[PDB]
Amino acid sequence: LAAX
Amino acid sequence: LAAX
Amino acid sequence: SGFRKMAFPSGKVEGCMVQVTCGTTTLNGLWLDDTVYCPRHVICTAEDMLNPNYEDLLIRKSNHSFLVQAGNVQLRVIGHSMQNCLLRLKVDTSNPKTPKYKFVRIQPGQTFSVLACYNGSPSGVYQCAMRPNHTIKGSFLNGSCGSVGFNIDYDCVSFCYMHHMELPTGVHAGTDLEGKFYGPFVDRQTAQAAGTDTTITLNVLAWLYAAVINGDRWFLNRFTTTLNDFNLVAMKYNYEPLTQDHVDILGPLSAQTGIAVLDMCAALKELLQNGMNGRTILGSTILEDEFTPFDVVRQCSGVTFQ
Amino acid sequence: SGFRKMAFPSGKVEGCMVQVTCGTTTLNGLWLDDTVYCPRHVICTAEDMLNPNYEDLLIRKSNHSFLVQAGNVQLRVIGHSMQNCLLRLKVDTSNPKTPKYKFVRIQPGQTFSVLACYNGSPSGVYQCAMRPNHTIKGSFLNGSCGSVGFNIDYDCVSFCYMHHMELPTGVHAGTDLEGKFYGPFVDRQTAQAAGTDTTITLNVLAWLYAAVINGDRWFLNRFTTTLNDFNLVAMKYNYEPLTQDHVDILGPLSAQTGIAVLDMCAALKELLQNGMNGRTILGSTILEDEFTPFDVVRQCSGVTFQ
Repeated sequence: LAAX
Repeated sequence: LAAX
Repeated sequence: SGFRKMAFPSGKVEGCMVQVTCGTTTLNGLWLDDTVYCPRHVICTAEDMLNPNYEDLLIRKSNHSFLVQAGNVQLRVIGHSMQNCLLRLKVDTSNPKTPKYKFVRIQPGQTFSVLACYNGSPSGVYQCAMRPNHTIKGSFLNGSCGSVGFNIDYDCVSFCYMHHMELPTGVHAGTDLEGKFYGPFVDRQTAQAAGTDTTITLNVLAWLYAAVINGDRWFLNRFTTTLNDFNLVAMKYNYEPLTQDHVDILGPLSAQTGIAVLDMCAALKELLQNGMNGRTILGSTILEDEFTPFDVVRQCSGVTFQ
Repeated sequence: SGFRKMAFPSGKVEGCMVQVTCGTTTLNGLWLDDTVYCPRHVICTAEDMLNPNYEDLLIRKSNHSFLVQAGNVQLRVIGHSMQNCLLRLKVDTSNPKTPKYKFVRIQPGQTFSVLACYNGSPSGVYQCAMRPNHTIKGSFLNGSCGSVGFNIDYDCVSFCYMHHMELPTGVHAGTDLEGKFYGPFVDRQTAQAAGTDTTITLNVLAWLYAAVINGDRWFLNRFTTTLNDFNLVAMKYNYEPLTQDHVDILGPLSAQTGIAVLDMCAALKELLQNGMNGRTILGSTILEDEFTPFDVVRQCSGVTFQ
């Protein structure tokens, strides 16, 4: 669920 | 077997 | 002959890709005319992502807070505003490689090409579909944020996606080029997850037409179905319901092969109930749903192998 | 995360594509510096294709027998020679968009990106592998001849394929950029057919590593195998035999995951004997063989999801  |  | 997941040629988009750094965060931005678009979370650190206030974080930034690099050339930021989940950075130079373009919001089920970039340098290109649950099954590593999705009509690039995040399932979420997200997702690190997905019926159907245009009829049958009796089957197999509008769109493909849409729907209905077992369609062991009717017309011959 | 068939970005190649017409035949040519490469059968009509003599057909041509068009600009041919199954056309202008390049001959099992073109205008991009039988499973319509395949390292384009023909199975054959064909095929319309194909073992293995790097271990087992006992299984399932050199190449992937190559070979051996049944690997229902070890390293994280 990480911002990339 | 056609040239394209 | 043959049938492949095919991307648009990426060069018009490649000449638009830049690098945007704020503080210690670096990602990709899209450079058109005198503007560079990127994810607003470029102004965020790891700890702000948990609960960021972007209005408050942004007002603490100046124009020189942002470094934009195009190749080995530094662009000077001379204006900045927030638009939804994007930043718009004004720069001292118009991109001379700016193509003819549009910003479009794509609908679920539609496909686009992604140009994956790291550090503003394009690294690969692939095709994918907007899923019914508003995610894409992409391939993205750390630093891919601000990578864009697009389609190309004539020489006009229609940009439709900018990359923002990856969900815990390994699938991807982001925004149109107005900074509005696809689906119920937000650019903060919270418990949020893909909703339940469904198979894109229209696409499966189109790709069965593709099979016929290329010369395969094995999965056809002597039956027909009502739109409603198909959907009772569809829904038990987790396909989207088919609508008269989807039946309509399939008109040209129907006309090229001489197979009535509801007759192809009976053919699908039978594939769902009976499986394929050992047999393939267009090389595939499974029913494929990432080609639109448009993708099939574009790629296939206009002349059926009867 | 995610794993996709990914093409190189196509813009360096796009700016090299032209149209070549001789008489009534039109196809694509590749324009580097002051040369344009294309299939020699551009000098052929339908009836000559049955039994052409290219030396005899060519000597009957002048420089102005050939029309080269780059966008809406006519290039003037000022020299021409035949090289194997290619024509080299000298033109009055060097391509100013010429990238750094090399001509390479690709080996069976290796992959490359194809930029499919019609009338010298790029229309799509996809990835494929040179099959053990020297064919590619491409997607090509009438007019795609002279479309090229390539890989990109840093900013150097390595061209490895030019498209010539389609065989009766729907798969494709062509040449390196020296005009030498891949496989036993010839540029005349005769009874010639793909030889029997085999699965690329090295690639399947690599893609099992890819699965592990992305976080899946379900297909692993407590067993190991000798190189020779694996090949007795391989050969019954129509896989290429694995060699110590292939075992070697898998070193970096082996080192990243902590799985010994012959241990992954036992894992494969068991997948062949027992099937997957209901289960998928990297989204796939079947064992995939169109990613090299190199394709996996390039696309995957350097950090395993342990």
